[PDB]
Amino acid sequence: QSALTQPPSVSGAPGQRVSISCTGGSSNFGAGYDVHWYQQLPATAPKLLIYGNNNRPSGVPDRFSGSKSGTSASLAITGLQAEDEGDYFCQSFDTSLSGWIFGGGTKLTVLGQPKAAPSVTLFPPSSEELQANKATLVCLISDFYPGAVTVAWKADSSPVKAGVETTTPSKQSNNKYAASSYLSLTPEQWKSHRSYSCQVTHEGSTVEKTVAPT
Amino acid sequence: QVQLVQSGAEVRNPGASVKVSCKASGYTFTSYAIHWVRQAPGHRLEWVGRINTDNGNTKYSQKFHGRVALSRDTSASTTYMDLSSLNSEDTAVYYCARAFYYSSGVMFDSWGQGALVTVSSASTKGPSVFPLAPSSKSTSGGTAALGCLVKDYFPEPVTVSWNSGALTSGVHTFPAVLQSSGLYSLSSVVTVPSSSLGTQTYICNVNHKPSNTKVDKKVEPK
Amino acid sequence: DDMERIFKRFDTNGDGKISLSELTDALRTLGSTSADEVQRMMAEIDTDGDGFIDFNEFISFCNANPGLM
Ligand SMILES: [Ca+2]
Ligand SMILES: [Ca+2]
Repeated sequence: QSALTQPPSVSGAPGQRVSISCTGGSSNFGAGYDVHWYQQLPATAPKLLIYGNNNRPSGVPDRFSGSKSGTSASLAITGLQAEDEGDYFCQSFDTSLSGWIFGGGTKLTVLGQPKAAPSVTLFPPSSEELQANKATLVCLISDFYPGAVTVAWKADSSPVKAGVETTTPSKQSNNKYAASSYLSLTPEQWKSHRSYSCQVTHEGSTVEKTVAPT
Repeated sequence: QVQLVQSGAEVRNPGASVKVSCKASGYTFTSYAIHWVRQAPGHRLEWVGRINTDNGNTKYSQKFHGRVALSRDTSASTTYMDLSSLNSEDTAVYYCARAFYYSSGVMFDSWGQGALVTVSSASTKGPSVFPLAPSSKSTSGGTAALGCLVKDYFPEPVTVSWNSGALTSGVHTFPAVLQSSGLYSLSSVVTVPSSSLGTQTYICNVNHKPSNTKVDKKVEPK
Repeated sequence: DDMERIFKRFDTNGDGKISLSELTDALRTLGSTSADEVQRMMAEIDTDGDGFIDFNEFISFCNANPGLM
């Protein structure tokens, strides 16, 4: 693989420890390139956290520690503090592409309230939208904490990635989060499949709602 | 003490171009290369290119197809990024970073605060409203969820009320999504008792002041 | 081949690339070079900017700067 894969989100109570993995390939980690880690706190630019697998610049405590194999890397954070909340990216050089690659990033949440599972409502395309030669599926996600969800659309049992627009989780009044996902289809695509499903993943749990053209 | 200060935010139309600057200070400008990295909303960091501050030779990512160009000014210690033929997929924050060699490689040790570039539509676009028929598949025992979808409008905001403001309880208007086409879309949901579906009329009032458009969509059962 | 001898002489970990550490140890024989100067020359020869000087980047730099060699 010529890209770095990360888990979308991690969470943990203050004082506990979390781990963030980052898997690469023969053209990056296997080609003899070290991994770097960057910390992007909310509303700031990325900051160098770890360079060369496990070296820390002046100002980073030993709570952050890294490891690297020829194919995998991990970032350990012990003694979680509220100031550690943000996004974490791994980085390496890929020789097949001849350029720098970053992982997808991992949103680390330091728990300040109990977890809350998301409520999911799936709306099929309206009969008035199909007459306008359009078809949009609405997957609404509300009242969940931490504010990080993964949405996966599927036609029948096969994944769909084209025509998907997912919101980033937004904090509402009660300090919980809400999000929504939209799958745009043509009427012929909507009618040619037996069912469509919206799968929401949150803290290792999964909710799947399914609609059928009937 | 190494610092990279970038220019402010920019707004462009599909097809125009933009130039972002990155002034360096606190070190020898011509001894370290400057990299450019962009971050789309809800996307990972994307490497744009590298420029030798001294030579100044460049190296671009092929994912731009010759649309980006880097340049440097040593007398001001500033690197410039030009991105022509802009589209809504280019809407992102653009960071500049310094490459610093260590014993076994090189790292991006210092970053700039970032510059937001928004490639949005030049003209106003009114919304299309579609009724979300009432469904009781995910609601409480005696209630049903109905709504209306406000699709493809620009720009923010829109106001959604129900029954001319008489219906206020149970109304959840979700934040809008900025689609890849530069247009916004949201949904407003109301949970009502299912015993009043064949008796009570539900109409969502969408108002888009930038377009001077108003829609009163009646939401009926299937 | 004479460029090949100097390259292999300073690639002390045998990985086919020259790092900043090996280039610094190489420059310590010619004389005294400040940390800021070795950073500049590392960035000049490292064409792909990956952190190392491979053999192709070294030979490409040599016969492009004959006054330096
Ligand atoms: Ca070496
Ligand atoms: Ca190189």
